[PDB]
Amino acid sequence: MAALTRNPQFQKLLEWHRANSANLKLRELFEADPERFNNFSLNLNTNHGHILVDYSKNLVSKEVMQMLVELAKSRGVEAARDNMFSGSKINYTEDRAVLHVALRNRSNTPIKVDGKDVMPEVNRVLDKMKSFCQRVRSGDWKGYTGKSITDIINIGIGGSDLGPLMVTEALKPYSKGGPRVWFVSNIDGTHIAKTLASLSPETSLFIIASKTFTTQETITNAETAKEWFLEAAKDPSAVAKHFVALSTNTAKVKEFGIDPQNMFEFWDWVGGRYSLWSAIGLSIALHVGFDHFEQLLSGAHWMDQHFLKTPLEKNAPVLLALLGIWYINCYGCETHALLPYDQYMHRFAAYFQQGDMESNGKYITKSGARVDHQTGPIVWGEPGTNGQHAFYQLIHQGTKMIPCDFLIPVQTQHPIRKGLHHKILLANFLAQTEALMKGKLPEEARKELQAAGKSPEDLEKLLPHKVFEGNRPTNSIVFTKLTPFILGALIAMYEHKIFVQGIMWDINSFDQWGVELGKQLAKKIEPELEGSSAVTSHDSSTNGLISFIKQQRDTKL
Amino acid sequence: MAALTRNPQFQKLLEWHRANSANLKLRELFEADPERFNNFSLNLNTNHGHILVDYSKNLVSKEVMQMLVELAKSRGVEAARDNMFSGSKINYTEDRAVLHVALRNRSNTPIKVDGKDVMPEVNRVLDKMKSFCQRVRSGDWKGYTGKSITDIINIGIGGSDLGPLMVTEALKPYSKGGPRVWFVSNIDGTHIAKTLASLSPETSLFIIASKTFTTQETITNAETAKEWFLEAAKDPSAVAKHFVALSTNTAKVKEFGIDPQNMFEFWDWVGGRYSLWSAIGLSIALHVGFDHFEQLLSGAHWMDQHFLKTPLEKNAPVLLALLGIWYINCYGCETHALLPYDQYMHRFAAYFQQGDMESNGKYITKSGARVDHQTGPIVWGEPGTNGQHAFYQLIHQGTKMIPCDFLIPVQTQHPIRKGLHHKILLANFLAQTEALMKGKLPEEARKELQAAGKSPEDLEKLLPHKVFEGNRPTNSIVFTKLTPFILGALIAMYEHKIFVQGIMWDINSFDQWGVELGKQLAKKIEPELEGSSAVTSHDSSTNGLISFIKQQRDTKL
Repeated sequence: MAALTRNPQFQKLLEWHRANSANLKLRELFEADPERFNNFSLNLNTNHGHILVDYSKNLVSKEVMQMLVELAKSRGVEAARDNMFSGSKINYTEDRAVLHVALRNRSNTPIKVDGKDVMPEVNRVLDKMKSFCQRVRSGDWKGYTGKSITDIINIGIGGSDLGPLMVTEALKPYSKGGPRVWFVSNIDGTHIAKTLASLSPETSLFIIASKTFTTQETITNAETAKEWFLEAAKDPSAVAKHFVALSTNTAKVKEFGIDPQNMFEFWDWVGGRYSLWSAIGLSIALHVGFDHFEQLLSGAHWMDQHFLKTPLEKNAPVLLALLGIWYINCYGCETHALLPYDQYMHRFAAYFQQGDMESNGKYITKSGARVDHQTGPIVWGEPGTNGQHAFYQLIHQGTKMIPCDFLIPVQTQHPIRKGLHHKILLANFLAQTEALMKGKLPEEARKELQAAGKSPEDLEKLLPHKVFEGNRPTNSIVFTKLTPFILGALIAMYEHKIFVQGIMWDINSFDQWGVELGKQLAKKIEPELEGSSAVTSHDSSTNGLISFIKQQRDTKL
Repeated sequence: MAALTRNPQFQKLLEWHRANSANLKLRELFEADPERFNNFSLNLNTNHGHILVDYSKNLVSKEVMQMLVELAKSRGVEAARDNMFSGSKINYTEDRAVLHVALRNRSNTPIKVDGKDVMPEVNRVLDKMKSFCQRVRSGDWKGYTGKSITDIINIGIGGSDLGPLMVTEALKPYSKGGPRVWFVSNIDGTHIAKTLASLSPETSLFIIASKTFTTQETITNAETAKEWFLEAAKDPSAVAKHFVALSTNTAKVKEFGIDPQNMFEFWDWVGGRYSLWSAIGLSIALHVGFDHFEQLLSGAHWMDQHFLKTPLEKNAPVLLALLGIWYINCYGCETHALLPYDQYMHRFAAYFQQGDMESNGKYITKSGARVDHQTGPIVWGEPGTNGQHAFYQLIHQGTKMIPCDFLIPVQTQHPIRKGLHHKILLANFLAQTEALMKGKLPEEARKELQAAGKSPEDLEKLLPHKVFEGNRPTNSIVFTKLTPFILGALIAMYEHKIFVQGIMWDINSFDQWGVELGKQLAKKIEPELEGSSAVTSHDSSTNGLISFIKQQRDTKL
């Protein structure tokens, strides 16, 4: 077996679930205990707003929470946490520290890797970013014809894209005075082509985000942008006015035509999917200003400290992690839905798809043994209220158990019509989790059918269709306002949830060996596509698809 | 028990699965049988391009496919289909026909509901759409100050939003010469606020899309739009130049105050999530032109005829549906990922979240029996290569089985850099499904680490992390080009897949009773948010969240 399944607190939890989970009914839990919301929620005061983490609509009793906390302890969560924060090389397959918490370490307390405090270099790069932001935002940085920059284009993939994109979308109201921001990530030529079509070479600045500066898709996109730019500028020396790098590869950066003074460094202890807090966040700082970027870091820092200092039983990311374990490893739920009731947060779920699924979509434990239990869930979702009219039908009346996190700011950035829209949004947010829990009893549905004038025959036929079984668990995460600080705290909360789950599963949340095979095979196929000759070097499906491609690419439609 | 589980062919399939499925190994299936691609793929010639549905990388043999086809026949798929197409009232809980196929019935063969041909009215509304599109696109239609329309704003949610949004995004290259299109859907005030901030009341035309014309989100948004408009125009007669309606509810439309000549009608047998083919597609037609809209309809019509006339064993939507059943009901896979390798198709998976999940997220059968088996899956995904660099780690090395459909056009709309970007995109599309199928054996990974110069200790430490178990099934769907015609055929293909699965589960794919309870509960909460008084009328969580909202809404941040 594996570490988790060999653990006796886990065996006890599993045994308790088998014997008792059928007895757990949300309706009954709330009816028996009017202190339930009080005892199963955390109202966090950050001094820059409150975050209420309401986990009371979960299929848990006091005893279940006690068992889960005991399990987190006996799986080494407290020790693993301290190891991360101290700079121990907890990314064990790559022998690397994991120090995204250093990037936002506002206290400046020394954090050592290999005996050397990392904070001077973190703060050096931050200072460089702040200086660059001043130059671009003020209009002092001029393009090749002497004009101020109006547009910033981040070119990057995965971690170099999703973070900056989600945060700039989420924090759009804080971007007054800032340049427009664009994100190019897909190798699909459509992405760069449609971005470039709406831009001027004179006033656009490109941020090429790649640690190694050899990332195929990113560098291809970058070179395409350079080609486009040089067609207009006709001067290789002008590239340095319009292209900067988030990288450590001085030589490749120089070769591209970028001034190495405009290379913004980060370190191997910064994972791609934990990188928005580093130089990778340069586009965020340009868009909303460095002051707001620091507020984002400070919120994350607040949450880092909460995670570090708080006893497990009242520790927000730990509790969220434990609930997930309960549903994944005891109930066997394959997915987790993230449902922010906020249009600005429309890319939040997509971001945590990488954050969660690339971290914890793993099957080998620290010992090298295969897991014999589930690990990370499939993460998905869309913002409310749109989801209600898309897929909540399945959540309410399907055959799947789907843990959902509902998120919403109390205060809206756009209180139009005296707050009418936000009142409706809030009411739907509250109503949906209430409905998921309560359902609708046959006696309730029967009376509704009778009042609608349904015949006894039609009533009988329709009745079961109108019943909602309920007992569907949710978390409600409510916060004062979606500010840079509060957004930073929320992202950090989920990063730490992911960390806790990985430790409990005995997996490495911080590597990504599963990307290798697809990369290797793609490199083999690339040269085979060119020309008319038949490709026979793969399985018949791959061969057959390539044949179709070669046959269909010259057809005029 | 339910119809499916009582079915003898289903119990036979399940028993075969129990006894034999562990012996299905894709790598070995392909080595043993050079004809595998040929026997497990459909190359469809539409005369307007080809669609290759390659299902060879599935965990199936000839025997499995034979049993699945036999099950489909046993479940009455052909009769159910014919009933749909002839206008039988197969939406049995609402006593309605289901005739999205009539909307695109290019042949104009009569289809009767209650003994009356529906086609004259379908075609009457199509002619009205054609005329309106010509007037707006030509610049002949003038706003209240006498200026041509530059922007179209679709206000609608769910079925009234996702279809037109996904199609206009997918068909963006075909929109040259058309007005800019905007979609407002969320009740969240952000959505309409940031849309209106970018518009002029003089040159904006709003399209209020609502089957019922009573949906709170849509009518609220519409009323906000009208107030904004009237603040500028100061003339109620001007509304008729700037607002049109897409609805089935004439009375409610006139009640809102729209010119009855500005109402584009559809019918109760048009489901919201099947409605882009109706008047609901007006924003599509305005954006890309009525000719391209007709091509979209014609593509769907082609696929309707394929579905209607083709033997089950060669019938694309039926085969896709059957593979789905195999994974859902035999393997127990909760999800289905849709992965189009096309940035224009970035909303394709979202569309089918509604389409699939709202249709088949059901638990009561035609007989009134509660299902005792799984129904519709959770549908999710992102376009390649975006999704690739986000979450494929979990698909390759997680603990979940995830059937994936990979989709790509052979011909790109933007063949930049002499096709370099599309070559890379295609190679990744191909490599990923090859990788998922083949994996990488311990001995293969050992040889790679051997060659990298890893020491015995370093090799042994890393080895298990580098192993890919493979045997992960995929569909590859490749088509000549994403034209309006081909897109129409692809959407209809999945609509019919959803239909077939529903018939097989004995559920009603065409109702959505699961939305009612959330709506009722939201109406109750709305007025309780007003004022500073404590709410005690709900469970303690709802009460507590409301207390939080009231406490937090006045805090300055």
